[PDB]
Amino acid sequence: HTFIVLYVDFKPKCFNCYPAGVNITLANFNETKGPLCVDTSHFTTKYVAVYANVGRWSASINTGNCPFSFGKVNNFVKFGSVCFSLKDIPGGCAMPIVANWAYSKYYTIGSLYVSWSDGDGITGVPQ
Amino acid sequence: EVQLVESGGGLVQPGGSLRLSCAASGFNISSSYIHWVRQAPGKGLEWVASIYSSYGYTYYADSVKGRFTISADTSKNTAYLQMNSLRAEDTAVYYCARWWITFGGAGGGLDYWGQGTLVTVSSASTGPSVFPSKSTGCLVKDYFPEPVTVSWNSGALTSGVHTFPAVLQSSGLYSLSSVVPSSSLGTQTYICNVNHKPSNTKVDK
Amino acid sequence: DIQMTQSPSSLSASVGDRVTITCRSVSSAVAWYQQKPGKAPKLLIYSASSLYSGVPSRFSGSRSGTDFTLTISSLQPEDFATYYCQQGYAWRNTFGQGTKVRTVAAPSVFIFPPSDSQLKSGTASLNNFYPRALQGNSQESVTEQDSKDSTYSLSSTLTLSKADYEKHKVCEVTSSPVTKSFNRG
Ligand SMILES: *[C@@H]1O[C@H](CO)[C@@H](O)[C@H](O)[C@H]1NC(C)=O
Ligand SMILES: *[C@@H]1O[C@H](CO)[C@@H](O)[C@H](O)[C@H]1NC(C)=O
Repeated sequence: HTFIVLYVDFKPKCFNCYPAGVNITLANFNETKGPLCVDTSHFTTKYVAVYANVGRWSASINTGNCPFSFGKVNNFVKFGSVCFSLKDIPGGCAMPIVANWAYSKYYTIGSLYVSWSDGDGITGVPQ
Repeated sequence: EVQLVESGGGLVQPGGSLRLSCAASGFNISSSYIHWVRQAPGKGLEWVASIYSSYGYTYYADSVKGRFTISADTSKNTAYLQMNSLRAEDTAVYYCARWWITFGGAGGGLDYWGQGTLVTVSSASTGPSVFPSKSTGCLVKDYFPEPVTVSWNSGALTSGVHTFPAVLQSSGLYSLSSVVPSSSLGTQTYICNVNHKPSNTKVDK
Repeated sequence: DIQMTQSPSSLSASVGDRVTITCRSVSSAVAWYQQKPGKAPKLLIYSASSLYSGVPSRFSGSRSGTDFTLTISSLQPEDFATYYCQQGYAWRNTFGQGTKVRTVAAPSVFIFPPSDSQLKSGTASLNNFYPRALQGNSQESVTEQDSKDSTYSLSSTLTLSKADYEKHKVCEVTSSPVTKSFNRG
């Protein structure tokens, strides 16, 4: 199949607040070429925590604009095709990548945008 | 009301520069994608560049990437293609087109088409001549380049009329013709209307 | 970055026949258009799933594995067009080779003399037929297939000048070769 890896990375009065971590990257995502599209019949959604998961900190990928949290795509779901991008995909949806200094304070860093095609032509893979 | 209007073509020297304007009505261009597609004479569809005008996304093709440039004016509701450093691989008829999105991000496809306009990369010069009981027809000669409009009585009625493509004269000029009522020759004054655009040749004869 | 392959690029069948146009790393994002020669195309099928509202139901497109296919149930005379399969998304457009898509009729041959206004410079100089001093110097031109007629048309371009003013006062079809080449008077 094809791996779809989403790397999240950041380096932390509130010292760890506002971590200037920008290495949010996608697998061979030539943005000018366009969103990274699924051309194989199978693909594996993968979330990578490059950011130092200090006990004080954590992260999330929960998306309100999308029907499915990242990692329910791995489950067999009705897609015909699907492209992933970190630039806004018109007529699609978006995933906020919040970051918690602690449970007390949150803030988003990046947004994961995903294309979408009709029906159930291609299914995901949770291998 | 819904229309895509290509304009701003014609004849260009080698390595010259042109600008195609794709006006639109009946829809706002920013809410959709606008693509260009070029068809070479006697060839198939060749993929050119596209733009999402609202966000400003400019995607290109593998052949025309460092030569063509896409843009748009959403206040004017008009897309544009600036073409520089042209060669005879690019001479073709270009069409601007509207791509609409599915309820997801793939898009449905390219919805809407225009009639397009043809550009000719040539260094040759560009003035045709029109000259007309056999059983039970205007002739265009010495023109360059295409196209040439042929009609009868200003698009009054042409039923069963066949039009012939340009006859390639080996010297580099063109020629063609077009043409039935058997028992009604002197009923009205049948006259043809032929227009050669780049030579500005339009007289009813 | 994937490429698309389309074949055959010339498929000339008869009425009622099922044209099976096919193209082929892919997914559910392809489209099918038709096009008359020198005319604007039209969106027939998209995402190999459904039609465009108003498109005839004889066109149907679907895929198996890596193979996308358009099929016409009962071909009609107006279905004459060059069909193109497109692949990609709202940003990427890619096409293929293109696929070009029958009762014999009678050809009536006309050919007319030069005009007086043509002779001043020094120069001088076939209807709805299904089937496909001699020189091909005098040129000939062909039209595309007609809509209901499904017929064609040819031209007899006499590539002549006033250098042959009175050289020859005196048509070529393949039973009886029609000889309506008239003389001057
Ligand atoms: C981001 O991480 C990738 C993983 O290998 C690395 O190649 C790249 O240099 C990193 N970019 C940074 C730290 O700016
Ligand atoms: C995109 O592809 C081009 C191919 O020439 C390459 O030069 C460029 O570095 C690539 N950029 C990214 C961000 O992958």
